[PDB]
Amino acid sequence: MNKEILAVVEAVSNEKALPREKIFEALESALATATKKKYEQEIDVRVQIDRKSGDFDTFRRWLVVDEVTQPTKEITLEAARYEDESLNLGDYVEDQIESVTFDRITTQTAKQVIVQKVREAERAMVVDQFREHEGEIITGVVKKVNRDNISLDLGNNAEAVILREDMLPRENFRPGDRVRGVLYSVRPEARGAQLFVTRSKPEMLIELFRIEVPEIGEEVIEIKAAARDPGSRAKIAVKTNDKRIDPVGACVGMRGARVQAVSTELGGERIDIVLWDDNPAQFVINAMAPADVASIVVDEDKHTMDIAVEAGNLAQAIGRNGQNVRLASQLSGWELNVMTVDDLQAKHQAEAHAAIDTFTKYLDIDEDFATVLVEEGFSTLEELAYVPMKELLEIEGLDEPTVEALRERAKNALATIAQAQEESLGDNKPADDLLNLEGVDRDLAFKLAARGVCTLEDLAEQGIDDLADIEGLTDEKAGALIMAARNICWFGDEA
Amino acid sequence: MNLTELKNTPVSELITLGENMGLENLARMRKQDIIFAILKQHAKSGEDIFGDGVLEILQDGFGFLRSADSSYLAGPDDIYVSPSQIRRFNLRTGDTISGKIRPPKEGERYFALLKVNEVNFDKPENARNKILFENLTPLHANSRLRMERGNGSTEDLTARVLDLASPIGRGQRGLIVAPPKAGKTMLLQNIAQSIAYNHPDCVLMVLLIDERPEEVTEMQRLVKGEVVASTFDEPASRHVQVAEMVIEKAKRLVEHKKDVIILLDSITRLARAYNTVVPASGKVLTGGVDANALHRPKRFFGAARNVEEGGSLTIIATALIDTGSKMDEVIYEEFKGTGNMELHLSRKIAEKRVFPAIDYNRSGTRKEELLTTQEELQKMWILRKIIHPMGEIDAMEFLINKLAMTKTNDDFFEMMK
Amino acid sequence: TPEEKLLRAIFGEKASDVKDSSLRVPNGVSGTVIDVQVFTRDGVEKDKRA
Amino acid sequence: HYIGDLVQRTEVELLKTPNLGKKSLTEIKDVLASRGLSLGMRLENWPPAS
Ligand SMILES: Nc1ncnc2c1ncn2[C@@H]1O[C@H](COP(=O)(O)OP(=O)(O)O)[C@@H](O)[C@H]1O
Ligand code: BEF
Ligand SMILES: [Mg+2]
Repeated sequence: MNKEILAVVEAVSNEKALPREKIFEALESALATATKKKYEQEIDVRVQIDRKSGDFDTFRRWLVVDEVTQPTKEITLEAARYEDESLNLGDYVEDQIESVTFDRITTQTAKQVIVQKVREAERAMVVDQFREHEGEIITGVVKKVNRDNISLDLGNNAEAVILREDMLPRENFRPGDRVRGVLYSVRPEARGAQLFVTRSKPEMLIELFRIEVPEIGEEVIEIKAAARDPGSRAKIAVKTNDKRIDPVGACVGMRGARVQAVSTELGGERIDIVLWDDNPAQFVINAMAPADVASIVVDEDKHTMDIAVEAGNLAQAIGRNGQNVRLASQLSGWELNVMTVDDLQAKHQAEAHAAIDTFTKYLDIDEDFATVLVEEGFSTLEELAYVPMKELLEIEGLDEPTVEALRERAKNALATIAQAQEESLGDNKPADDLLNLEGVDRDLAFKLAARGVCTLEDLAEQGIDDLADIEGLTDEKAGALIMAARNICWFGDEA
Repeated sequence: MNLTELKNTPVSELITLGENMGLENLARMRKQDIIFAILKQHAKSGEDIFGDGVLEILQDGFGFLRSADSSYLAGPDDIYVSPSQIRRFNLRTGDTISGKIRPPKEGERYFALLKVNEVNFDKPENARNKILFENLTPLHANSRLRMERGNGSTEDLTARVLDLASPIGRGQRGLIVAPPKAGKTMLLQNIAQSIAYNHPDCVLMVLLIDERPEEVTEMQRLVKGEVVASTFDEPASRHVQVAEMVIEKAKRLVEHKKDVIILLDSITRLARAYNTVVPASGKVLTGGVDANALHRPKRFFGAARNVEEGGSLTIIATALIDTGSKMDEVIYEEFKGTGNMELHLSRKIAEKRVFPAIDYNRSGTRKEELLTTQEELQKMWILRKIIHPMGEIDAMEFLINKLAMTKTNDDFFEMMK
Repeated sequence: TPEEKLLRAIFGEKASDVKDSSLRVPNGVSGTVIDVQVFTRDGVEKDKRA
Repeated sequence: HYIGDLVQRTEVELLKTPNLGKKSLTEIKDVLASRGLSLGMRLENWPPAS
C-alpha cells in the first residue's frame, strides 16, 4: 500500500526532474483520473497522499460555484455555516471515506501518467534553461523542414523550433545543415516544441554586432535601437560614448566588411547602420538614409513627423514596401506623411501662408485693416479660441467694436456648436410615419427610434422581446402595438 | 460547558455529573471520555458549546486545541479547527483559542470551532495586529524580582540565600547545576511559591519533565498558574510534543506583552528524549549524541529573552550532573555557556542535611548592575568580599546562621554592617 | 528501452495486454454453464478454480 | 415529502436542515442531481396534470 508507494517513489530514476513533491502531485492527478472512473459522477478528487507522513486521504473539493450539476463539487458563495466552512472560497471538505484503491487499470493509468510526467519534467527543466539562457547566437543542425516551421537539434536531446516568421522568405532549408540563430521566447508549460530560435527578430542583429564588432561588448559603442523586415532589411541606430570613434567606418569595417559579413551570415539581408541622436527630429532625419530632407514638421501630441524628401528621389526615398520609412516608423515608433510632389512641397512655408480661403471673413468690420497674422500661426483654430492678452496687444485695430464683434462671433460659435451637438445627439430622427402611429407619442417615438429602428417596415419585424425594457408600455400593449404594425405593414397588403 | 470548569473537578464529580445529566454511567470510560460524552450530550440537548484550547499545527494544515489538565496532550477533548482560520488570522502555535463549538457528526472525531471569540485573552484583531517573536530586540533583565517570602520561615532560607547570592529578573535565563540528592523539587516549589505569593502581578507557568506521578500531583495543586507535566507514561515523542506546546504558548503570550516564567527540570532528560526522537546522521559524538540532536535543546534553552517593549520571558532550568555517564556532562558543557544566569547546588553540603547547598563560589549573574542599584550593589559586593575568605562548608554555616537569626535583607545588612 | 523494462518490472507484470484474445459464446446461441473443466500443463501453476 | 415543493428550495436550505453532514448530504446530492433534475427551479402546470 503506502509502503509500495514509498518504494516506487524512492525507485524513480529522474529524481532531479521528478522530486518527491512533483511525484505526489502526479499521484494526486492519477487518483483524480482514477476516481473519474470509479464513480460515474465525473468529479475532481485531490488526495494529498502525504508521501512523507502517511498514505492517501480522499478529499471532496466543494468547488465553490453557484451551479448544482455534479453536486459533490457544488457550493454557492455563502453556504458555509455548517462544519465551520465560514468561507466564500477555498473551504473544502472530506466526504468520501474508503474509496477504491489501486485497481489494475488504475495502476496502468498511474504508470502512463508517471512516464508522461517524467517526459514533462525533462521538458520543464529544459524550458527553465530556455528561459534563463536567453542569450547569444546558438548553432544547431536541422532535422525536418515544413511550410510553417522547422525543427533543430544541438545534441544531448536539445530539440528546438524555428517558426515561419523566424526564418527568411528565401533562405532554402533542408535537413542536415548547421544554421545559427538567437533564442527568443519563454514557454514554461508548452505542449509541443520546447526551445524557440529566430533569425528575423530585430535584436538578433544587435547581438550579431555584439559578437562581431570588437568595440561593442565593452560598452564603447552603445547600440541604441534597431528595426527589421525579416530577411529583407535591418536598420540599426547606434550611439558612441567616445569622441574619436567613427561608427560610420568602424561598425561596417573596411569598405563594407563587418556589415557585409553579418549580412551574409543573416542570409542575404541589407543593413543600414545609422548614428543615433538625442533629438527625435534629427533621428528620423538621419534614419531614412540614403535620403535628404528639407521639410521637418514634428508634432509631439499626435506622434507624427512630416518628413518630406525632395522630389526626384521618391522612388528611392520610400523604396519597396515603404521599407526605408517603415523601419524608420519602427525605429522611433512614430508616423510619417509625404504626399506633396511639386505644389509647395515645403509643407512648412505652404501651410503657414495658404489661408486665402478660410480667412475671408475674420476682421469683417472693414477688410481694409490688415492681413492675417502668421506670427501666432492661425493654424489650429481651437487652441486659438482662448489666448491671453499678453500677446493680444501688438496688432493695430483692436478697438472696442472689434472685441464686441469678437464676442458676437463667440456667441454665434456657441450657438452653432450647440446646434451641432443637438444634431449629433439626436441619432433617432422620429419621422411623421413614427408619430402618426396611434399610441406612440413624442417620448414613445424617441424611445422606439432609440431602440435601433427609424422606419416603419422594419418595425413589423420585431418580437415582444425586441421591445422588452420598454419605458411607457408593457408586454400586452407591446403585442397590441406590434400586431397593429404588422397589420398596417404586412396584413394590410398596402403600399 | 467549558473545558477547565469540568477538568479542575475530580473524576468522581464528573461521573456523578454525567449520571445526573441522564447518561450511560461514565465511570467506565476515562475522565477525558467522560467530559467528551458530557459535551456531546449537552450539544444533543439543542445548544452550542463554548470551548477553549491551546493551538497546535502539524504538516496537515488544520488546528488542534489541547486542554490544560491534559498537560497539552492528544485526547478526545481536543477541539478541531478548520485551516480557514489559520489562513485568515495566521494563528501560530500557542493560542488559547476560546470560541463556539458544535458536536461532531459521523465521519468526524472532534468538535469543530465555528467562530473565534478570544485570542490569548485579547481581541481577534491582535491575531492580525501584532509582532512575531523572531523580529523583536532581545535585551537583558531590567526588572528586579524579589524572592524572599517575608515570614521568617525555615524555607524562606532558600529564597533569601538566592536574594543575597544572585537575584532573578524578567527575561533571565537561569540554569541550576546540581548532582542527584541536592533538594531540587522542594527548591522548585519554594521559589515558585515565593514568586507567586510575593508578586501575583507576574504570571507563572511550571514545566515538569520525567518526574513521579506523586510529584506531579504535589506540583499541580500547590503552585499557581498552569502546571504542565510530562512523566514516563508518555514516550519521548509526547515529551517533545508537550515541550513544543509550552514553548510556543510562552512565545505567543510574550508576543501578547505578558511576563512568562518557565520552570524546567531537568534539561538532560529532555535532551535524552530529543536524542531519542531525532534519527541518526551517520556519526556519533562524545556521550552518544548527534549533530542536530543539540539544535532542539539549544533553541529550547535560548528562547528566553527580555522584551523591553512589553512582556518578558524568563526561564529557570535545572540540570543533571554526576550521573556517571558522558552525555550528561557534554550537555552540561553545551548549556553552561549559553545561559545568561548560572547557579550551582552542592551535594556534599546537601548530604550533611545543611540546606540549601549553594555554591557561593560558582554562582554568578550576567550584567547584575541592571538588576541591582547603587547601595544595593554596595552591600552585596562587600558581603561577597567578606564571604570570599576561602570557604564552602563553614561559609554555608555563616550564611545559614546569619540568615536564621534575621528576617529580611535589610535586617541582615544593617546587623552585619 | 531498458527504462521501460525496469518500469514494467517494478510495476509487477505489465505489457501490451490490450489484446482481448478471449472466448465468447457464438453469436446466436444461449445457454447456462453447468460444468467447467480446466487442464494445466506439468509445471504451470494451478489456479484456484482448478 | 414530495419534490414538488423541494423544487422551490435552493441549496441554502440543504445544510441548514438539521442533521445533514457528510454522507447523508453526499447521498442527497448524488441520487438527486445525477438523474437530470436540478435542486431549485419553478414550473407552472403541476396541478392540472397537463
Ligand atoms: N531545605 C530543607 N530543609 C529540610 N530538609 C531538606 C531541605 N532540602 C532537602 N532536604 C532533605 O533532603 C531530601 C531531599 O529529597 P528529594 O526531594 O527527593 O531530593 P531532590 O529534591 O534532589 O529530588 C529530603 O528527604 C529532605 O528531608
Ligand atoms: F528527585 Be532527585 F533530585 F532525582
Ligand atoms: Mg526532586
